[PDB]
Amino acid sequence: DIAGLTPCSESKAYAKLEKKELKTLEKRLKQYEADSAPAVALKATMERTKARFANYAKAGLLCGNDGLPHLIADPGLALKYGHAGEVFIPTFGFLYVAGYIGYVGRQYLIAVKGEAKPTDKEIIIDVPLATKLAWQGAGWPLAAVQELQRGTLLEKEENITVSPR
Amino acid sequence: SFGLYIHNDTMSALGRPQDMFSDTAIQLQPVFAQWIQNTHFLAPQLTAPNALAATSLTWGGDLVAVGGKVAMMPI
Amino acid sequence: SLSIVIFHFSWKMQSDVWGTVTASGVSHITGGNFAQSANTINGWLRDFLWAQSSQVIQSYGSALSAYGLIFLGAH
Amino acid sequence: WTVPTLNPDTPSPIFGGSTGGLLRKAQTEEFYVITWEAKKEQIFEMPTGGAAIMRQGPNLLKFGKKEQCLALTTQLRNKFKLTPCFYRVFPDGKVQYLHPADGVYPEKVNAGRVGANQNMRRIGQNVNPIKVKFSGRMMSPAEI
Amino acid sequence: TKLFPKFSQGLAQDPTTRRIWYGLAMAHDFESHDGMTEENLYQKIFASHFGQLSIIFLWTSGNLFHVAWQGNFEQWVTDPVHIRPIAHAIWDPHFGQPAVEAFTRGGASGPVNISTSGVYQWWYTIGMRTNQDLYVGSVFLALVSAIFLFAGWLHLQPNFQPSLSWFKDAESRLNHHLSGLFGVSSLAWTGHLVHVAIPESRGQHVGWDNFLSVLPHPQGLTPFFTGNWAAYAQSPDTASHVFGTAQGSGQAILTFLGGFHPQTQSLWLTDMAHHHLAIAVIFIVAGHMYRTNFGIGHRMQAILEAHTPPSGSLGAGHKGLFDTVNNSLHFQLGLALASVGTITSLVAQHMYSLPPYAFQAIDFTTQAALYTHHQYIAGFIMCGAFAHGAIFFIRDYDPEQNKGNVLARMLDHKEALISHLSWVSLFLGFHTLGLYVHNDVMQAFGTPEKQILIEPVFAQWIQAAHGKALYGFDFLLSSKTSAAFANGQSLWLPGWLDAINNNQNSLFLTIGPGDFLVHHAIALGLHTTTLILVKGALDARGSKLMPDKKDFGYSFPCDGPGRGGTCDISAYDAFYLAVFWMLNTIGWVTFYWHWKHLTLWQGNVAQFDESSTYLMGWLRDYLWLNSSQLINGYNPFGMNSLSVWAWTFLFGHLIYATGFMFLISWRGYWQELIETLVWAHEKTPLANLVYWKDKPVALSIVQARLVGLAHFSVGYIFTYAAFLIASTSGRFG
Amino acid sequence: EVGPKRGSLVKILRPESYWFNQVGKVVSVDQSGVRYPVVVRFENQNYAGVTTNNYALDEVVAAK
Amino acid sequence: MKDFTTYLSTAPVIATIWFTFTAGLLIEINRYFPDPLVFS
Amino acid sequence: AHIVKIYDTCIGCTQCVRACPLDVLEMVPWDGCKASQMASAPRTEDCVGCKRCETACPTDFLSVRVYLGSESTRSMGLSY
Ligand code: CLA
Ligand code: CLA
Ligand code: CLA
Ligand code: CLA
Ligand code: CLA
Ligand code: CLA
Ligand code: CLA
Ligand SMILES: CC1=C(/C=C/C(C)=C/C=C/C(C)=C/C=C/C=C(C)/C=C/C=C(C)/C=C/C2=C(C)CCCC2(C)C)C(C)(C)CCC1
Ligand code: SF4
Ligand code: SF4
Repeated sequence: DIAGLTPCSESKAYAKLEKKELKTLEKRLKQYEADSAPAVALKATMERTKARFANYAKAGLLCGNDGLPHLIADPGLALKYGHAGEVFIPTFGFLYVAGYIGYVGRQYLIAVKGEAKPTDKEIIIDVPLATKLAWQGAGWPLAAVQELQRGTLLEKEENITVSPR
Repeated sequence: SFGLYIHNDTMSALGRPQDMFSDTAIQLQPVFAQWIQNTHFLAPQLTAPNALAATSLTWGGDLVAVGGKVAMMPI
Repeated sequence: SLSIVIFHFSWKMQSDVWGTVTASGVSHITGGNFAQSANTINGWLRDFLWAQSSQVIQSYGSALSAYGLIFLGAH
Repeated sequence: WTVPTLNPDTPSPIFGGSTGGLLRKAQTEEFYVITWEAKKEQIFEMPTGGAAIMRQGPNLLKFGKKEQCLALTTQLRNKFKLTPCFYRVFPDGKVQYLHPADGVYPEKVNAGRVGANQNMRRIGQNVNPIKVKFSGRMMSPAEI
Repeated sequence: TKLFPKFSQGLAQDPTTRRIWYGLAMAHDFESHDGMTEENLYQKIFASHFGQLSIIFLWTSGNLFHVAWQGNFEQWVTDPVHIRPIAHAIWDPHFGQPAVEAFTRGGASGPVNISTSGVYQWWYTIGMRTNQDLYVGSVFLALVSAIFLFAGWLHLQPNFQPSLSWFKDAESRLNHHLSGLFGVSSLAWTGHLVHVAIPESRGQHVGWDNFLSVLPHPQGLTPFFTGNWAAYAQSPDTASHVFGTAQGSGQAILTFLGGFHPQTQSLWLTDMAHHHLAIAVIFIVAGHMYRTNFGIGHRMQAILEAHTPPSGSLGAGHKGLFDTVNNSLHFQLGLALASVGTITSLVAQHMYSLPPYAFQAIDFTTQAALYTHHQYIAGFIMCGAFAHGAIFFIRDYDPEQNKGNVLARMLDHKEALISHLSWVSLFLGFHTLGLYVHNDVMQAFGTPEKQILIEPVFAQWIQAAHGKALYGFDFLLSSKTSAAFANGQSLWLPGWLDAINNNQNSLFLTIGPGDFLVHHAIALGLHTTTLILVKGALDARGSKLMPDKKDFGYSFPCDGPGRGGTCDISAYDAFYLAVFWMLNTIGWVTFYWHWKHLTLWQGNVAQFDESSTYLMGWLRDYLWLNSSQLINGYNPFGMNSLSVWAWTFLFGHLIYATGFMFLISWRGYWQELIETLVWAHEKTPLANLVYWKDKPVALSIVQARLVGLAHFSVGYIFTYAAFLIASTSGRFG
Repeated sequence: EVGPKRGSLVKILRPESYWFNQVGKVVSVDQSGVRYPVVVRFENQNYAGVTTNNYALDEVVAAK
Repeated sequence: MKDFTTYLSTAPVIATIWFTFTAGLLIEINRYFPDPLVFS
Repeated sequence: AHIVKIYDTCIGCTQCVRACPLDVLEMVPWDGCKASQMASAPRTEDCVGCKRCETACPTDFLSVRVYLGSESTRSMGLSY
């Protein structure tokens, strides 16, 4: 398979790893009674463990010789072989949220610079104003492009202080 | 104080353990602290007649074991 | 200063006080190795730091694994 | 105004002494003498540590460096409203009056003073170091 | 006033212990000396370079002499696999009898040190076979050392001092150095390989006494003058050749086998002869490029003036840079250090993976020491390159003479450069550290399957392109139906493909998620070190905080507590900060190299593949596990030959920690303390009869930074050297 | 008469000034012929904590 | 009340509330969707 | 000795002179500023280089500048 890896569903090491993890919990479960709270907690952990190994194999992760899932980061390989949900799709999930936070903060900063005392709005947050901007940040990718195309995203060099050179 | 350790590290590295400051070599016994321990271990006999035992087992005497482990013993 | 004080206390108690008591006698946690090893810097690095750090660096996967994480976090 | 003359006979403030005073530098290189007139007996702090009592009238103290004399001058001027002066005394007996240089303290502009080390330009108008390279020693562009 | 130093009258009149310290520190900063002129500066540098050359050759003479006198080179050549090379003999009256016995090893009569420098493998590969060879070489290099020392004296004499214009003839020097110093030297080394080294590797002795009657090839120069150059590639050494003997030997002198010698597991001597012959031709031709007294060639100034993009994207382009570079010794030294610094790293990266010397690969300690040795030297050299780049901007740069060219335009967007370097460093730091910490938590909770393991597909793809069939990409040299595979299938691909698909050597080692994480750690180190060094250079002349910084020079304490406080504001201090990061970066690089080879050498690469994805794995399995033999070099029960490394290991920790004193506690505290000692001495009877000539003072602010860094750096290096050697040789010694 | 009007906005052109390329408000303009008659006040303090400085006539240009 | 709600709008208090909310959201997602390593 | 220079941006506020712990500076008549006085540095042989004067200067950039130079007993602040 990709880069000599093998699917985790077909990996002997992957299957062996699950047995060891469950075996460790089973050993601890012997010293407790069937209905006792420690027994219930240990079995709940065992159910989660079995579900975890079942889900990762179902998702089609590739496993190395160690039996551990390995992620695929090249967009071409990820999209060609159905690994887009490992790095590629998460990539755009992050950039949407990260830009959301950045864009909302930038809007608040610009909004309060027109006030009488801008610095007072940075240590005592204008929560009504902050809340309104938070909800409107869901469309930042559209808003950001329009500023880029309108020439208003960036400031002109003549207004930026620099040191002597 | 720290120089004595450096002396000991160097002698040990050079294979001259007989030249080290140690119990089996040049000795540096804390005789004053040893004397104080003996006095406190013998206090019940003479200088604390109404005390059954010494204040602490670190002075000397017999160890106390609880649950198969040492609670305290002479140091 | 206080780092050495507590290292002194930790090694001395393990070596010469704490231990298990059986018919054969008292077996201390580190087997009384303070007297002959604690007089060199290499003794402290080897017999105290390197040897006794085995527990913390091997705690991953156990209930003590939180101390392994904090050990690295504190470094 | 004229330069005062030091009077070595002047009594010194009541003080039991300390380990913070003069060293061998005073015997071989130079030391400093500060004198002032006190309106009343009063306790002040020695720059070398401890409390001393200034005698009513003339007072005289000796110090190891110029900053010590001026440190006591600042205390006396601001906390007691006095007007001290001090000298530099060389081992061979020569005395050099120092402060106030012309009888008027420097913070007050006085006529007859000639400007020194005054550049008729801004800092930003100094030349680049490459222009003073190989001038005979290490020198900044601010030295021209 | 005091005589010393003669070059600084300001220092000579300093009445404190400052003067002796600064007399030493400023001794080689010629530009700052009293009465220095530009022409005298160049002549002083020229003489100093002769001094360096004689020292280097004397140092090489000493190594040859001691191996011949006290080594076991003759015994080593009979069985290089099972004999440890001897560096020199030990004579230490402080040793006890057990130490005398412990260090008596390698067949020598008395105590000796084992060589880790690899000179045995190098000298053996080039034809040296007996102690007489080493002795003669030693005497020859001592003579060459004396000649260079004399030449340095000679060119200081009135009739032998070159003029300033001689030193500024760039075109002539480049021609001679490219064709003569690089080309002819490479051609001469080819002659040695063809006439001596290659015959010696085939069991034939060729020396000064008979080299004029021994044909390097059965057909002597007939193929060379008739164009039948393929006659020299016929009958190469067979796969069964025994190095140093005539068994299985060939007759070729110039080949392109392109792999490793099966026995020595190093490069073929006939490939190394053809390499230098081709390099010699390239460099000889390259040295006929620039104009001299013969009316042909290029003028370097003309080339630079011409390369200006028409669109104006680089402004004036390279106009004025000939004078800028030619008139600045610091611009030249910055370029030289950057070029040599990168070349040193290339030497490290290529020598371990393509071992040129016979039986180098199997000497694990030598392999580790050489890679670590040259990578640390590269790291220091790179810091110097940027240091002298910052010195250039202050002392030598002229804004008026560089108006609008590429150099002046770098200063115009320095904020853009620094802020983007800052972004890259932040991104790498947050996410590389984050992934390691995520994997440590997954390991701690007993769920290694939940850790984030990103396959290095981009690097594995490059390895496949080179012919590594493990990953299954199968293109270029990994695809048997590609034109690249077919075209080279008769020249070098068979040897190369055999070597690259053997997982028992260091040629393109297999890589995985553990290699992915550490490579991004290295990128973090390179970018952060560059950020500090670049910021230091570009702000060297001034900042918003200190607009007139260039008026204060390269190195100065600070600008005082005003304007918020200005500690470590000088460009010199930026370099001081950068060295810590250079040491950290090289430390990460060498830890990576060492651990990956230790597990390969032990036949268990899985330990690295599984432990390197989280940081407790590095702490537990690399450092803690491999310290056991080192720290037992001596103990209450005895000592062994690793006691010297055990002692040096702690020696390194001690110096390292002493450096923390100078870095953390600063001057004012100490100056007050020394004053009480001054008072005490003058008041003590029988001791105040003695007195100092230099008034004691605490070290200066700048001096503390340098001394503290020196202790930090020396302890850093010694600690690792002891660990590297002891953990490797103890395992494989 | 000389210099910008009081209360107007100006842009600083002195390269070594903390407020280079920034905008301040004119406080007063000395008419006595001093070297730096224009007094400017700024919203943001410099590293020393100062918010007012003196400039020459050619070191200030009307904002916008 | 105006002043008290002004106090609750200071940076440390807002940071406490916002990070308590953000942490709660991330913890509760992992409670109902345990051991997420990839997107499916 | 250290090098102290006064530049023509001085406003004659006298704060550098008041802050000097060594009495290196003084005020002299001038006509280039409204205060009609400029700072002067007549006695630089006594400057220790503390830079308290620079801390006290209100102008931007500074009007009084100290460049640390050769070290003597006076400039080093030694009392021995
Ligand atoms: C960060 C740099 C980087 C690197 C080193 C690679 C490397 C690779 N990519 Mg990837 N790729 C990247 C970024 C990168 N990619 C990005 C940012 C994108 C999104 C725009 C893609 C989109 C992409 C696609 C769509 C494909 C690859 C493919 C490949 C592999 C073979 C093609 C090749 O020669 O690529 C070398 C890379 C470069 C010279 C840089 C530009 C690469 C472009 C964007 C893709 C070229 C595709 C190529 C023409 C396909 C040929 C046919 C294929 C069957 C071999 C190779 C391992 C191919 C593959 O093997 O898919 C399974 C493939 O089909 N990549
Ligand atoms: C409005 C918030 C905001 C925005 C939009 C940006 C944007 C940027 N920053 Mg900056 N930054 C911010 C806040 C912000 N920053 C803060 C608070 C700090 C102090 C910790 C920094 C410290 C900082 C550094 C040190 C660097 C940047 C850099 C950058 C650039 C690259 C992105 C990056 O590296 O981010 C990294 C982001 C951080 C290090 C801090 C982010 C902290 C949070 C998430 C920001 C929002 C908090 C705020 C209170 C929200 C208000 C909401 C409102 C409704 C009340 C980019 C221009 C880099 C640069 O110059 O690249 C060229 C760079 O080197 N920033
Ligand atoms: C053919 C004539 C010639 C030759 C042979 C040289 C030779 C030299 N000149 Mg030059 N020079 C010449 C003409 C020549 N010059 C002319 C005409 C002028 C006037 C225009 C000058 C002006 C001049 C100056 C002003 C200076 C020199 C200097 C030098 C020395 C440089 C330092 C050194 O040792 O580098 C050694 C370099 C090499 C061996 C070349 C290879 C470098 C690579 C990168 C190393 C790696 C190769 C290989 C892998 C190494 C294997 C190692 C082994 C352990 C396995 C060198 C001896 C400098 C010096 O030191 O003077 C005392 C110096 O300051 N020259
Ligand atoms: C600089 C290196 C060098 C030197 C000094 C020598 C020297 C020698 N070689 Mg060797 N050789 C070398 C490189 C060298 N070789 C290389 C690179 C190869 C591989 C191609 C060989 C292959 C080789 C063979 C196969 C043979 C020799 C032979 C000889 C010997 C007789 C040559 C003769 O009769 O020439 C007479 C030829 C001429 C007078 C004309 C020479 C014309 C060329 C173009 C001169 C170029 C000079 C050059 C630019 C300057 C270099 C530096 C200078 C100080 C030498 C002689 C001792 C022969 C011998 O008998 O060895 C025992 C012999 O059979 N050599
Ligand atoms: C070809 C190489 C080269 C050359 C010719 C120069 C030349 C110069 N450099 Mg540069 N430099 C270089 C490489 C070079 N450098 C490198 C590699 C670095 C990075 C490390 C630097 C970093 C650097 C800085 C930061 C500075 C210079 C400066 C200078 C100048 C003065 C040097 C001086 O007086 O030193 C005097 C040297 C000493 C007093 C000895 C220093 C000893 C060090 C700290 C190591 C000590 C090791 C210790 C003794 C080991 C003990 C071991 C134990 C077991 C016993 C001079 C023009 C200075 C300058 O002002 O330039 C204008 C300056 O500030 N250089
Ligand atoms: C292990 C020690 C260490 C660490 C972690 C750092 C980290 C950093 N250094 Mg520093 N540095 C160190 C030692 C260290 N340095 C030493 C010994 C020196 C020599 C004096 C320097 C000298 C130095 C210089 C000169 C520079 C740096 C720079 C940097 C940054 C590099 C980019 C980066 O990693 O961004 C990512 C950031 C990090 C990895 C930092 C840790 C972030 C943590 C994990 C956040 C955790 C938050 C979490 C919610 C917990 C908060 C708890 C709290 C509220 C109680 C970063 C902030 C450069 C810089 O600023 O670049 C922009 C820079 O110029 N360092
Ligand atoms: C568990 C998941 C996780 C976590 C906790 C983090 C955490 C972090 N990431 Mg990371 N990241 C992740 C996953 C994660 N990342 C993944 C899966 C990817 C894809 C490979 C990335 C890619 C990524 C990038 C590219 C960057 C980070 C950055 C950051 C740091 C600052 C974020 C910030 O302040 O945003 C608040 C936002 C701001 C302060 C300003 C905006 C910053 C964003 C990143 C710009 C996005 C631009 C967007 C693509 C639009 C382009 C312009 C156009 C529309 C006009 C922070 C420590 C930033 C960093 O390290 O900066 C030094 C950064 O630049 N991350
Ligand atoms: C600051 C400064 C300075 C300094 C600088 C420095 C220090 C730098 C460095 C730099 C560096 C350090 C750089 C480097 C670079 C590199 C590169 C650029 C590379 C490239 C490469 C390539 C291109 C390759 C290719 C290839 C491959 C990859 C494979 C196959 C083959 C071939 C060849 C094709 C100076 C003095 C100037 C002065 C001014 C200022
Ligand atoms: S540096 Fe200090 S001593 Fe010198 S003039 Fe300024 S305030 Fe006075
Ligand atoms: S503090 Fe500055 S502006 Fe004021 S008198 Fe001194 S130099 Fe002039």
